[PDB]
This record gives sequence, C-alpha cells and structure tokens, in this order.
Amino acid sequence: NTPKDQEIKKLVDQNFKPLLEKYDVPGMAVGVIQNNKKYEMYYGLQSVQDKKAVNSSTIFELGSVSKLFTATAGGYAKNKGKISFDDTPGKYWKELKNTPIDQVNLLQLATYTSGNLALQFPDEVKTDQQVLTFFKDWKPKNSIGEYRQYSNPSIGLFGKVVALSMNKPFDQVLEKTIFPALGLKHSYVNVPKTQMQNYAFGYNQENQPIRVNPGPLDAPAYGVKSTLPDMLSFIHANLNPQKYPADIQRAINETHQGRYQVNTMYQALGWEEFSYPATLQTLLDSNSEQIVMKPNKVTAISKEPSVKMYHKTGSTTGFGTYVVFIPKENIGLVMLTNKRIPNEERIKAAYAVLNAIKK
Ligand SMILES: *[B@@-]1(O)O[C@H](CNS(=O)(=O)c2ccc(Cl)cc2)c2ccccc21
Ligand SMILES: [Cl-]
Ligand code: NA
Repeated sequence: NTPKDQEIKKLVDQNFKPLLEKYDVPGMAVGVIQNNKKYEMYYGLQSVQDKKAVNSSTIFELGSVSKLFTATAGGYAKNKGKISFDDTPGKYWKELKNTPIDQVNLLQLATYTSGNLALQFPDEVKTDQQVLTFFKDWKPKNSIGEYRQYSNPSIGLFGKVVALSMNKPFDQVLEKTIFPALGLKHSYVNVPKTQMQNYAFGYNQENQPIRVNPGPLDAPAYGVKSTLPDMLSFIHANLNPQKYPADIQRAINETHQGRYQVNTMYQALGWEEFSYPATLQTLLDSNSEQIVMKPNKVTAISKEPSVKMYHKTGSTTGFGTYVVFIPKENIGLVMLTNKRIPNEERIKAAYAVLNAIKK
C-alpha cells in the first residue's frame, strides 16, 4: 500500500475501470511495471458461471500479442545461426522449395510484405494438407516486399519455419525454450489440464463463455495464453534485456529493430515501434482500419528514432490484450480482458495512465 501502489490504483480506476461498464466486460487485469516493480490490478470474474474472480493466476488469451513471442522465437533462432532473415521458407519447409512463395524471404514473411497474404487464411483452409497446398499454390500479387498487409498466415509461416529450423514443433519452441528463457511460469500454447481451472472463459456479445478454436497456423499467429504476472515479466525483459542470458537477450533486442516505416509507425518484429514521446493520435493511427486491414506501401528507414516506444494490440473472439513499453522511462503496461473492447479504447486508457504517472 505504498504511495505508488495507491497512485497506480487510482490511475487504473480512473481510466480502465469505466470500460468494464461501458463494454459489459466481465473481467480484466491491468498491470504497470515501473522501476522494475510490478503493480497488478484485478477486476471482475474470470468465469461468470463459477463466480471465480480474476486474479494473478488467471490465464487469458493474448490473440495477436502472441506474434510478439513468435518474433522473439525468430530473433532467438536468428542469433543462434539457425536461420538468416534473408533465407526463404523452402530452405526449411522443403515441400515449398521451387514454388513462388520460396521467392519471399523470412523477414518479409515476419513483417507482412509478401504482397499476397491477407489478414486470415481462407475459411476453407483448415487441415495441415490444406495449409501446405495453400502455400504451394500461392502466387505473387503485389510487388514482393513493397506492401505491408497485416497477416496471420504470413507470420504464421514465419513461425513454422522458425520451428523447423529448431527441429521442434512451434508449441515446444515456446514452451520448452522461449518461455523458460524469459522466466515465464504460466504461459502456454496449450493450457495443461492442471491449469484449466485458471483459464478464463472469454465472453462474446451474448455473454456466452467461449475460447479460441483451432485454426491453421494458430499457434504462431494468435495462440498464446498467459497471466498478468507473466506478461509483466515479458515487459520487464523487453525493458531490461541486458539482465537476461545472451541467447534470449539478443532475441529480445532483435525484435526491437525497426525494419521499415509506414507513416509514423515503424514495423519491428512483432512489435510496432514509434518515436517517443509519441502523440496519442500516432498510437491510434497505428490501429486504424487503413493500417490494420489494407495494404500500405512501405518506406525504407532513413533514421530510426533514437528514443522509442513499442506496443501491440491482440484479440481473440473472447479476449482483448494490449501491451506497451517505453525503455527510456523504464515503464510498461499490460491490459487483459475476457471480452473484446475497441482497440482505440485500450490505447487511450493506457496513454492516460502512462502519461499521468509520476516518473
Ligand atoms: B490479432 O489480434 O490481430 C488481428 C486483427 N484483430 S481484429 O480484432 O480482427 C481487428 C483489429 C483492428 C482492426 Cl482496425 C480490425 C480488426 C487478428 C485476427 C485474427 C486473430 C487474431 C488477431
Ligand atoms: Cl487486435
Ligand atoms: Na488465420
């Protein structure tokens, strides 16, 4: 119950708690890490029917914040020499050798610039064989590397290749190598039986309990579930990579490097990157329909900002996630909800908290 405890509680109550009523959200976890200390705020219920409160054990679906762990895995393999970002996917998924998609390099897959991969796989692509056929039948549309189109199949293929280069399934890459390296104890691609009691239900617009369904390359694109304490540890690792062993430290740093620019947004690996201080409008623009849903011409980076901040939104059918951190301020914030709320609301509430907090 320190002054800082009470300040952050007030700030989160002022800016995040009203969203519970506005959007009829059953449960929420909001955490701030500042000065290497975690402040955790919990609201409502992880399970309505069970009257089980959200707490530090509650497991939430991260949605596209999962892409940050896929990016980290990629940075890990790259800096161990298992892959080069200049490689093409057929070097590792041999069935793609000598197909058109084998002209796209791993960095372009990871940062969504293949020129012909949409937000989602086609509805009809479900089985492993259908995914393989999808990529074997793939052909270019836009000039490769020139257009960013935010895409699950794109970074999902990147993650599959990362896993192949490590001779392990993607779920094991994260659960056996990446999560332990980051110090995470309750982060999962597949929640085990002994943790199902901690796995929140998500809630749709009818307030029915739902969880993410299986989908093609789901694990690298949107398949991670985690707790508020683990996500604050992940933010700590991004704030303080020098404190971690070389292999994961290099991976974390690798994910921070901007690869190209779209207006005021720099695309890093998984993370979106901005010059800091960033305006609220800049952060909102990054999640506009134009940026999220449409192709945008990229521009090569002339000068990466010397002072930066990073964020990422994530959603599943039943869950919302937002993460943000600012190295120069040694501060970050995580929001987890078990009902989707508009991305702009997540960005606005986090902006108000991080800019009002005493430094
Ligand atoms: B992942 O969380 O990001 C994408 C897109 N998410 S979304 O909620 O469909 C969305 C967000 C903003 C706009 Cl402007 C449009 C749409 C995604 C897609 C499927 C699964 C996981 C994720
Ligand atoms: Cl999202
Ligand atoms: Na998809």
